[PDB]
Amino acid sequence: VDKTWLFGSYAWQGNPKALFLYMLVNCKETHECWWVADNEESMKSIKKSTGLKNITFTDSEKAKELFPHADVYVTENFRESYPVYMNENIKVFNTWHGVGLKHIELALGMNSVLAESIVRKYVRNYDIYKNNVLFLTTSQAMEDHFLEDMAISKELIIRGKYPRNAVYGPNGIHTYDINTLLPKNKSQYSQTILFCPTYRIGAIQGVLNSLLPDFAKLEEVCRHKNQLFIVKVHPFMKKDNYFAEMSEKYKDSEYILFWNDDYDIYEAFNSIDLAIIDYSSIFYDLLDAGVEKFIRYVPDLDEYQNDLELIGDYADLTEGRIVKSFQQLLNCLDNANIKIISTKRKQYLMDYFFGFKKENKSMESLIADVDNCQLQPKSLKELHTFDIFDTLIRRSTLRPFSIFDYVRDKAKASGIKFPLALTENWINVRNRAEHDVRDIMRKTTFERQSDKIEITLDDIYTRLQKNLLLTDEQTDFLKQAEIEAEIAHVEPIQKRINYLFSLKAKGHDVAMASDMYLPEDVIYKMLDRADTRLREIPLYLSSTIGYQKSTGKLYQHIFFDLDYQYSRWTHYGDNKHADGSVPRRLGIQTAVHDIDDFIPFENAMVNAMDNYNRYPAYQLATKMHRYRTQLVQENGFGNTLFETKYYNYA
Amino acid sequence: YVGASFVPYINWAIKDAIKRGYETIYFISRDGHFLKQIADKIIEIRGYNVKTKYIYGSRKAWRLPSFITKVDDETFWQFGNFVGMDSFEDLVKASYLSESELLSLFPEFESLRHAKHLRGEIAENIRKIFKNSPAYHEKVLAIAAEKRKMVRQYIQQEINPKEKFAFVEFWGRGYTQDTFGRLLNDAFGKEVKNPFYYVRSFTDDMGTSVRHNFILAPQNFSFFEPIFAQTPYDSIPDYYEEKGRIEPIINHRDRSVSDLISEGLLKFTEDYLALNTQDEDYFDAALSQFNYQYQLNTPNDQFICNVFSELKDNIGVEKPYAPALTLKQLESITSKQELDKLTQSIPISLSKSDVKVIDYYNKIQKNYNLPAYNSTPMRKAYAVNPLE
Amino acid sequence: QYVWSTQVPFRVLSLKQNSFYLDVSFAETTKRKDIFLKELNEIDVIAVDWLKGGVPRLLTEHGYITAHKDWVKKS
Ligand SMILES: [Zn+2]
Repeated sequence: VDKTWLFGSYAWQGNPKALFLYMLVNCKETHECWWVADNEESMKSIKKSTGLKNITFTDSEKAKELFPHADVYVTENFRESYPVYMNENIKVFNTWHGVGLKHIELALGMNSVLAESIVRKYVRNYDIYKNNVLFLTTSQAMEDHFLEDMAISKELIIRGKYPRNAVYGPNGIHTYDINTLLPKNKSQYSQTILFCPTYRIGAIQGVLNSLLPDFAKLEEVCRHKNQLFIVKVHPFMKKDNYFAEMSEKYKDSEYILFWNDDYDIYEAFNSIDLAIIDYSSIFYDLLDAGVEKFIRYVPDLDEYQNDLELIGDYADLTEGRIVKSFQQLLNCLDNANIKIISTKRKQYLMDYFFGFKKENKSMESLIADVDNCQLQPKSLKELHTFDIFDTLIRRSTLRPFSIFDYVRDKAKASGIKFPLALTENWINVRNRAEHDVRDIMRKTTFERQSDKIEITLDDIYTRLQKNLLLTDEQTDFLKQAEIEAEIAHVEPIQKRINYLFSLKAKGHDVAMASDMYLPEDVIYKMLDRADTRLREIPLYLSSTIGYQKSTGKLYQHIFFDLDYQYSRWTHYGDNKHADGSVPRRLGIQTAVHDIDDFIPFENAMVNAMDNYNRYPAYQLATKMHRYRTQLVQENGFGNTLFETKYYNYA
Repeated sequence: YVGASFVPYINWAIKDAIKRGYETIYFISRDGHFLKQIADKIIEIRGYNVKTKYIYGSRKAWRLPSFITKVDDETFWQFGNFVGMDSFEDLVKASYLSESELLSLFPEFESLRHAKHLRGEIAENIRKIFKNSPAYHEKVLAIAAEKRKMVRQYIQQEINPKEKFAFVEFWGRGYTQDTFGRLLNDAFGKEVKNPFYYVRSFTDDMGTSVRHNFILAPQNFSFFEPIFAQTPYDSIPDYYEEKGRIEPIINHRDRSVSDLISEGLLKFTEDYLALNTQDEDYFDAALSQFNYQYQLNTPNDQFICNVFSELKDNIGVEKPYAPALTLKQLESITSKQELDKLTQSIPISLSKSDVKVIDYYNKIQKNYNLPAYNSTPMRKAYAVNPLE
Repeated sequence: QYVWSTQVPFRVLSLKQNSFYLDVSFAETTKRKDIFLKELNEIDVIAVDWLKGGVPRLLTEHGYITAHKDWVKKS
């Protein structure tokens, strides 16, 4: 053998499985084909059900042997993880899991319920996606749609047929005998009907209950007509207890069969005489498998089409007699001869969706287009985002509350009379007001019709002024004092700034992502006072955007705002959660360092002071911290020398 | 305890209202009984120039009529009327329609009988389908315009609009105030500024609703609802008319608890306005900060355990707020829902329960996914033994 | 017992099989399990980040590694 192909997916299904079987049969001499399951039990199940021996599992020593020098990796999805030992030049043949007219992948955007998973996938594996994925397209319309919705290379497209819709034909491949699953042989029914409902938005009754409320009358009708009614629901619909109830009720039913999902229904497409479909892509699959009788059981047409935004018109790009009521569905099943799709109509739909099928395509043609493909990759840039406070810059008094102390110390001395509660208790007053505004934002997402929950300095001081009945003079004095103090206490963390600029000089993209309420111009003034160069670096400030790193939303906003083209994303920060856990959940490499902090003597010194003496104590404690920092991690002194010097000093 | 909780706040509010120029302060039903008693005592002693009046009302008596030209989308939100449904009766009641009047609109709803719990995504879909029906909107609007007659007349007869007035509550989101401001505008036919005094509220000023907050911190004061539920009559369900005059429906309760509570509160008002303070506003702020932080984070306190948590609260029958727990009661739970049914404060209830009960709760919590108990049993401090 | 330099970057040899950590804490949850620094391989150290307690961590393009002299060695 010369070439090596592995096939992977989360289940024994799809074009991966179809092509795997077809190659182990009709390509035993030119290719060595293996199927990598996700775990051991999956391999055991496949081997027990099929008897094949070319089945391994992920991270197996056989897999660690095959992946490093394989030739193709076939998949039905943009996998969430790829083997770290996968060869550099492998060809990821992504034979998608269906065609249709619904948006997918990057097109789902930041509002999608699946945003975090998409961001994780792409941040992790963008290099692979862009330089090693050969995406299978079936028509020019579908090719354009997929290229719009995904980040695939137009040069690596593969045009052809869906292996799962053309391999299990009458004389084709079958891993199981269909008659072993049916109460009677297929020939002993007048007609085989396949019910393929999708999962809906939401309804009081389960999808199956809304679509099939009375299974008893359905069985009566199907017995009258000697029809085999095969119920195949979306996996999410099976969680309903009504599904299990009606499944166990009709376990031995001769005319109602709840399809067992351990068997690939695609293998049985050639045995389906009628298909009751709604909004599932499988319809098109059926159309590609030769099925010609269709019933569109779409009672909730105006709750799905009016809701979702599609690329085309459902009624125009689908087929089947329209039906919107259970009673009319039964009337049709009893007294109706559903006619085959008109030749012109089938030509229309088949062009639109599987046009490239007319180019004399074949399985071997697909394998040839794959093998003869050439990877011409491009080296991609990396992304390096940086937290600001206590990462790129720090405070000359270390602790944030020192600032407030400073501000308080100015108020009481300005000559402007303030309320005692405000002066003496400024720390608690202001910090608790900030947290109050934050809770207000979090609790007013409906009233504001927005999920952004970040506050601004103006919000904090508005709360304070409107509920402490303060004059504009007092409020402006305090706010400007805080701003000027934050600016005047800035110090650079020079090593990380210089590392950021070395990265930028290497050609990488760098940016700043900070959670802070201060306005953007104040942040830029602080940065400029730390290092002027920093004024030229992109900035993602939460106050400006409304999303935060703590919730991970600011990272999603960065991903969808930039023309994300990076092979790696690294974020440098001090927060074990905002700058660590959360970004890691989004597939981002994190470098989380420790924040500056006092030790027992310095802390006790600061905690022992009242209002008059707390700020100079912050100054002296921070000088002690700077001294021990310099001694240990600048001068490189030993333990005894450092301890002697620090004692003698402090 | 209750004096520190209530009297400093009402002193702050009265002084702030005198400062803002308010001539009249209205105290709203239930929460305003004890608070108006306190305010009257403060005004008597300090000789302040400000009138106090009492107004009967509630969320139930004010929400439906407030739908002047539209049904609030909040009705279909996470904190709307369809939140907390447990049975079909709950759904029909939260719908404002009759059972048959409801099933006429939504025959699909006929399948909702005996639901066990009408919460979760089921309730989400229910709220959606309610929001999607214009017929429902217009029928609710008709019912609201009919029930609004008596409420408008009550407002017109009880509230002098030509004055500079304010309202004094204790805690809330601020949505009740918004509906009441809509009713005010409809009753006086103009943009009527209604300011509410709270201890705290979450929402900002919206429209004519103004909100003056005592404490500016993210604390939740629903904690003190048990006390106000000792007011000697139920929440006002609606109004009625007699002698050509509008009156609130008042179904009374026993007066013992509220009698003693008012005794204590007025003793505290006298003893609190008698303190030699250098700055009274700052002592208000300081005693309030300390007292709230104490009562909100001290579940093993003697008196928060033996008195407060024992107060009956319908929330719906007269059951304690956070009673002690027995071993078999915990043997009967498997979720946090079943335990919330037993108490409104797991920490306080556990601090009152036997050591074996606490140990059993610890044994079962990690699995049943119950909150972690991070307190110790309550130790009495004074009258530490039975005095009999 | 700690290998580090004030002058970054600098090359280090992995004496033993060294793991990568995405947090100076070296907590189990932050340890990468997809890849490690192979024994007898060299790697550039681009930063030295110190815990609050005064312990250095050597940052590489793949994450943090230890500075303990039994596990890394200046080239
Ligand atoms: Zn930071």
